Amino acid sequence: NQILYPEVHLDSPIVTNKIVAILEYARVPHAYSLEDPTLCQNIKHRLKNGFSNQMIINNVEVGNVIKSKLRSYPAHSHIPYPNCNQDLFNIEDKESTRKIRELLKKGNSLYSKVSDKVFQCLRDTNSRLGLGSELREDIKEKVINLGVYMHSSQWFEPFLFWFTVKTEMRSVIKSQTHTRHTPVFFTGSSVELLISRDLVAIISKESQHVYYLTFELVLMYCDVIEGRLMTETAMTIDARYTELLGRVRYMWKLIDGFFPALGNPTYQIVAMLEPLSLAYLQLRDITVELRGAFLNHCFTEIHDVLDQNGFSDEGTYHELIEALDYIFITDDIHLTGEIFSFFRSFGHPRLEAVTAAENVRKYMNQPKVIVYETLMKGHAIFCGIIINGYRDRHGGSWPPLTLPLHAADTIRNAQASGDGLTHEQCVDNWKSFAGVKFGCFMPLSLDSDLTMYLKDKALAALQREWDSVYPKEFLRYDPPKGTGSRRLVDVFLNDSSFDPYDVIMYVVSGAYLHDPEFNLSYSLKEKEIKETGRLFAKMTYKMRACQVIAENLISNGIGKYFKDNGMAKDEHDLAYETVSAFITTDLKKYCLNWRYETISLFAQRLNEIYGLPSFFQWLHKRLETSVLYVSDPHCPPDLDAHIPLYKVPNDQIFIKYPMGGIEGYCQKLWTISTIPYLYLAAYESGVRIASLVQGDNQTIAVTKRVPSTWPYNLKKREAARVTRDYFVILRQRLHDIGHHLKANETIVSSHFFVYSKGIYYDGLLVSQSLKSIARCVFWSETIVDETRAACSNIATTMAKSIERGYDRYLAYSLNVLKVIQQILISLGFTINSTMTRDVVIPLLTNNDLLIRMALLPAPIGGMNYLNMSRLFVRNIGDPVTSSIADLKRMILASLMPEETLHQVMTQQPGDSSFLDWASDPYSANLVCVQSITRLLKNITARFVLIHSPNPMLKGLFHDDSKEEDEGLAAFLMDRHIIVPRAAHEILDHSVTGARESIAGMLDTTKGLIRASMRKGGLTSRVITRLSNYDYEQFRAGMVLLTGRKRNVLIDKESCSVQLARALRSHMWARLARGRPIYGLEVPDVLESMRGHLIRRHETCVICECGSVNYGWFFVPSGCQLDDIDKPSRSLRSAVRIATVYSWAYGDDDSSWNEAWLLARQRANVSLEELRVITPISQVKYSGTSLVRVARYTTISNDNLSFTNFIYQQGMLLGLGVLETLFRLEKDTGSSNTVLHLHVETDCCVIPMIDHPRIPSSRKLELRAELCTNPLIYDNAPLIDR
Amino acid sequence: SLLLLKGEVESIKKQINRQNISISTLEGHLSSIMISRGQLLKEFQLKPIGKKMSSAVGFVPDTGPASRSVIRSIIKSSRLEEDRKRYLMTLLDDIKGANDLAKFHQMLMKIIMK
Amino acid sequence: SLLLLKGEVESIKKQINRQNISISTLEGHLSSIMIAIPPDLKPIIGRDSGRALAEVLKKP
Amino acid sequence: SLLLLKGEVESIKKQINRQNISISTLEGHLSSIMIAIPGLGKD
Amino acid sequence: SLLLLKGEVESIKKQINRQNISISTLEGHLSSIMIAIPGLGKDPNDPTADVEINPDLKPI
Ligand SMILES: Cn1nc(C(F)(F)F)cc1C(=O)Nc1ccc(S(=O)(=O)N2CCCC[C@H]2CCN2CCOCC2)cc1
Repeated sequence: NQILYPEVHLDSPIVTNKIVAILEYARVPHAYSLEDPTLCQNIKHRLKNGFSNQMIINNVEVGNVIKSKLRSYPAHSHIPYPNCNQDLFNIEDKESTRKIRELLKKGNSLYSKVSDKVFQCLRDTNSRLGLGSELREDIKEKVINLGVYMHSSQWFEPFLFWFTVKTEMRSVIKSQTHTRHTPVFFTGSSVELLISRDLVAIISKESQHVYYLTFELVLMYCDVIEGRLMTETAMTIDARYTELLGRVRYMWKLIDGFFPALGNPTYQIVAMLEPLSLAYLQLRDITVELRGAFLNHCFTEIHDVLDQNGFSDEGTYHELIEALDYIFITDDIHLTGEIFSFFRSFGHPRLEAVTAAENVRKYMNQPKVIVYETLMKGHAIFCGIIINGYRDRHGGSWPPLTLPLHAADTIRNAQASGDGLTHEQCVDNWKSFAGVKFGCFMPLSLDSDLTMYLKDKALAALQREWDSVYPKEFLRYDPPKGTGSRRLVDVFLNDSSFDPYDVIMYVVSGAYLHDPEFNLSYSLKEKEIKETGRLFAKMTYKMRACQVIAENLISNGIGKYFKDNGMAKDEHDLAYETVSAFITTDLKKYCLNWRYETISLFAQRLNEIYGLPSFFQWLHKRLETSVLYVSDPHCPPDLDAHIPLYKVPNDQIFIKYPMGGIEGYCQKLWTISTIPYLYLAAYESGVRIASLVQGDNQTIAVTKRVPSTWPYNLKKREAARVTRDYFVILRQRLHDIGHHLKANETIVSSHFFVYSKGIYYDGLLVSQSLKSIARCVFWSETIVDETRAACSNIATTMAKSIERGYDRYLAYSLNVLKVIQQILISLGFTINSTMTRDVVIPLLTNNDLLIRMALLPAPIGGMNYLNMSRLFVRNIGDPVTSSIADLKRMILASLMPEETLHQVMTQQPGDSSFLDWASDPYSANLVCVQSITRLLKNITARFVLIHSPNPMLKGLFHDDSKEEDEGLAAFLMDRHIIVPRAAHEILDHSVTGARESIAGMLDTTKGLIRASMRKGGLTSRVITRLSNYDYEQFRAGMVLLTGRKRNVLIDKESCSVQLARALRSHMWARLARGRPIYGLEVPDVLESMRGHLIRRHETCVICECGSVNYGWFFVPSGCQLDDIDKPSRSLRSAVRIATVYSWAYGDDDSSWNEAWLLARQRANVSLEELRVITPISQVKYSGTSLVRVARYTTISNDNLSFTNFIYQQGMLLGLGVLETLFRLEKDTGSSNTVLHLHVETDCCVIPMIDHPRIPSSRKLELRAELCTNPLIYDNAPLIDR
Repeated sequence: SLLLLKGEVESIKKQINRQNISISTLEGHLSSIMISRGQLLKEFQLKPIGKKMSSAVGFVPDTGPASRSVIRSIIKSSRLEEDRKRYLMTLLDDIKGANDLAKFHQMLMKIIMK
Repeated sequence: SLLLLKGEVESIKKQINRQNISISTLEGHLSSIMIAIPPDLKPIIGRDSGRALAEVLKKP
Repeated sequence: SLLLLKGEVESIKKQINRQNISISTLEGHLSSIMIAIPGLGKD
Repeated sequence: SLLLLKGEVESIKKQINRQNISISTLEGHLSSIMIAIPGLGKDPNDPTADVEINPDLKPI
């Protein structure tokens, strides 16, 4: 309670045993069956002895009420969770959902009053850019009747039902945290509903079906139905997805028809949705032998799933294949990847720990046979890559190593002459690398960084109290009390004596193999479709610290040698030419296949390079002697008494003696060990290999040289032939070390591969445009229900939808509608008890106040976080200037009154200091516009970092830090000319910026906030201030949109830049005192630019008017858009401080004196060395839908009179215009297109001051002593230039 | 000259004696570590892919229900004329033998290529 | 003085005879550990002393 | 007598050549070796 | 005839230089096998700890 709220969205797995435990302490009959009956036996044993507490009571009474209601319905039957989805995805009740229905009807009225003016604003914006005749007729009716289309969906009444149930359940939890009365069933027309703290009972009156749900199930149902509602509305309203809609709705029927009969295995079919789509994409391959390679495996898997579950008929399988052929077959390439957006539209399966334990136990206890020559050839290639990297970064000199006596003459002469090695020389002379021994040439710099420990990871309990995680209610005995801490940063920040070299000696000394308190546990992942479930591991403090230190030592050192030959991003975009094909596979179970013998030689070589005895062999030697178990609170062990972990059976939840690896924990080591075998198969196949890992996928690009006079299909078929030969050789070589490449699961293709931004198809991007639309959901994941963060999330999701190909104007309209509905939910349907009538009743009775609050931009005091210039380009320069331009566009189209502009300029200023201005240079000093969560995290992180006795934080954090930050900000900014951005950069690169970075990387979450609240880190005044912040910002908006002050200097049809200057002068008038503010304002993108479309003999009207400042775009005719064509960090910070100070505040001896005094705190340099070392004073369209036109266009800027920001955003806006013109057309038809984008910046000018030698008025206090901590200070910077 | 040859033979005897100590040390290590068609591996080999079986390298029609569905999906996803696609589905319903399915698959590939 | 090398050459012959016994013992150990591969005749070794050999090899 | 010693030296040359072949075939069997890994750690 | 033995003695030296490289190959194979497989050292101290130690560590 208090400042904390119950969670809004699902962030935890669904466990059957929780539901079973609630229904057994409630004594309600149910139809669940457990694979392990241990929990029910423990419940029966506890109830036989008469055990009770405060939690068993208040579910007996709820169960009594459920039984008394079920006496009224004689033929009742309980339906389990996977079998009731079709009943619960389509559920409605009129009487239970009256209040939210009235609120959304009011929201429909508020949007309908201004829909036509929103359309006129968008139409004027479209007509300004030159597309005045290209606006479709359906766009007007879809913008005006948006709420009618939203209320007409099939998911609207289930959305109302699940939103009502979720809100009442969160209210019950928030009220019961403070604490009572017995729950009472509420009788509707169709259902009867009981909502309790932990159980929700729904009885259908007609079918007499009974459903029991927990809190997590309610959250999951609300998320699924709201996502379906949003994406169905978006598909119905946009024309581009219309036929796509006709498939997706069918899918939404078909899988739901499988849920009453199949049950929990249905998600396995849902788990086939991500392979099958790619398989259907493989049906469009130019190599006709590769058409049905993956589809055969997918259909065999679907037939096996139907056969094992008792549904073994030929007709059912044939009808399912016909249904999938209807869903997945399409002709548009860009809509093949939209089914990817609908993976989480069916919910998540229920999980048990024993099934995942068996899945891990099957692979981690398997004998293997490994041949020696393949391992030694991979070791030789690995050594060759290390030698070539050291020659590359030390001028052709070999690393310190001793070749054996039996080495070949080629390797000996290569060492003597300092020559490199190819892969062929390493494979042919692998016996010369059998007895090599490296030297130490990699430093261990662990004192310079702190980022590895401040990442929050959970810790397992101690071994002797390994039963401390299970509650007493679910055990047949009394578990031991848990005394160990639960978080990494809690142990790390309270460590009075911490040394990373002692953490290294924990492994090197060998005490890690014999310590008594080492433990490791598994936990189920939150939101996945796999029915067995996936696990993540937690272990104790010291071994986790050793793991992160080892990963960082691999990352900062030898791993940079191996990053050069591979490519981190986009596969480097894949007479003779180079032709390539792709192999994609998954790496889910590859960690379980690793052994000590495979990784041992590579770990010895890394031990010799890093000079650490027996360090990198730590994982297998620790795990082969330790017992693993899967820890869930409702899944107890089958033990009648407390025993240690070495006495438990190898059954149920326990894995006794694993031989294998954990997911993660050696990722860079396994990658660096993986690449030599890829190069070995490349050498045996005679091809070239590029590699890329992405998510859970491995992608290998096979490249061969081909004559350029050949046709395209012959080149592609030759590439596919050498690719499948490489696949056979690679499969044999990976089986030689025992990793099971599994050719059934692997996709071999010539066009597409899967990466982060979508699917790459021969230079085309297939994106998931509707995936972010399903995340446009009321409220956000914050500890306090905040309206502004929710509106910012809505704007971010709609903008991310626009970047993947969705229509701009419909996304803007959906943003306005969702902001209106979010404001009405935040005022009228909330669990916040601080919502008093003094702000609720004036807002809810005044409609125009709500509409003007929804439409006003957020940088000037409103709630709209989506600017119109954001609809076309990612980067808007000045938020205030863009907000004023947007407001003037709303006034011009009669969307907003003119007086609101006056109400912007006569707004009451806030109270902020120079430090707040330097932290946020573009802020306009508004009232109560910050976030509660960010402020609470900053206060909590600062409190813990001051009160940490850790020796690494020796002198960075102290009680007088904030006074020092305020003094530095007042020194930088209180001058005769105020430059906020230069002060922001200098403050960011200083000690204050380092402290803010260290506090920012520390994620407090809920646990550290509760810890600081119990310890008294947060006083009661901060709690009462942040508990009423939403109420105060609604009051601030209400006062802003009410005041009657007017000035005659304010006028429309004036420059937005000058209005921004006037607003920044007025709102910052206490600190500035009339002094000028420089460097923040830029021209608006949409205001300064006008577009025109020109044919051959057509003349441009803007050029006839006399404007000659324009950019020129050309699109040729007859091109198919769908079809395929044819030093230290502190030293760098000190240099940055010196160059920004010298460039901003002038160049003189006093200026360099102050610059040296500021830069001396980061590095130990003199004034002369600092003066010497400092310097003295093709658009990127990939990754978006903008590529689809931009591969054919030509851009010239010869008529642009050269300011730079305008020069890139003009080309970006021109590409956006050309994308919007050809959005619904398959082909640029029969005529060339010329786009003129004219810039009108005769206004928007600033009197330039250049470098006017701005002096300092204050005195620079600095500090009594310099902090010599290696985190921020460089004692020996040396010279590099 | 023969006295000069005698000293070289003396140097050989020291080098032979140094080698036999070295082999004896490796004899001690290799005897403890290492310890004739006695036994066989119980199917720890990878299964080699044949021309009959389908894999990632290519699709070959075989066995029962899945291959017919894959061939029908190749007919549906192709760019052929709809009457020709219906006639090919009729011939696919006529075809029952596995070698006849392979012959039909090759013929369909030749139609799609041309 | 040249006829004094008779005992030196015989001293060499005992060293090579000692070497030939050590090679024959090494050839005996590597011939014992060979298994057939379903007649490749490749040797196989284990972790502690052939502990996986009961798990992997076929029971005769 | 020195001519009698030449027959013994050539006997050494044949004997070294026989040991070098048996060492070479010893390397061939050792280079083609395989490693068996157990399923579980013992303790 | 006795001066013809100098070519034979030099031929012995080439055979010995061929022999000890082949022994060094056997040393390289035995070193790689016995360290990648745990427990075959028979306590000589751990061969994985046969690295040199000065990576600016020096805690002891
Ligand atoms: C021997 N060989 N050959 C091949 C190939 F087939 F490509 F040739 C591949 C391999 C091999 O083993 N790859 C490999 C390499 C690394 C890992 S991983 O487990 O560490 N990692 C990547 C995969 C998915 C899991 C992820 C862990 C990430 N965590 C930590 C961070 O947050 C999210 C979860 C797993 C497998």
